[PDB]
Amino acid sequence: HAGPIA
Amino acid sequence: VNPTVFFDIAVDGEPLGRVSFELFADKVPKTAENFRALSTGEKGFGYKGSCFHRIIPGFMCQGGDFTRHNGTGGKSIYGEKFEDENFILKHTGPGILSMANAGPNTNGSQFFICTAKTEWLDGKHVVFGKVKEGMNIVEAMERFGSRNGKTSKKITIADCGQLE
Repeated sequence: HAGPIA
Repeated sequence: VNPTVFFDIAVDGEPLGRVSFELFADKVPKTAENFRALSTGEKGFGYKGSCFHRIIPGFMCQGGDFTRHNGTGGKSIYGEKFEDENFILKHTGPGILSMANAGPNTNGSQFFICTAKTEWLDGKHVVFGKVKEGMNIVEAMERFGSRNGKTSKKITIADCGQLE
């Protein structure tokens, strides 16, 4: 579920 | 004194170029060390062979998922995940290497290379490094990641390691 949004 | 590691990028098996990074150990050690330690693959697991499952043009390139390769897995050298060492360094522009977490204190092995200035991630993601050489290599990886992020072609970390 790891990750950055725009 | 600051560690230099690198990624040999391949687009569908065919090599593209090398991209080196500078790990800011002088500010964020545990985060810095974990990426160096995982870039060399000294524990028995790491970046060699893993791909960039998520590339969003003008934003960033996300990889580091050597277990589930779909943005779910990957782990640190400290076991599962780890704490948010600090938030001193900011996403000042393209080349910035930062940790791709799932909320606070959830740093594992996933990271992203910024392909533009992303200040809205400041305070939410631990910046720990920056592309030293080969920023034109990440620029090319670009056309191979869609709006939603799904790559058109498989961008893979053919070879990686520590140079200094």
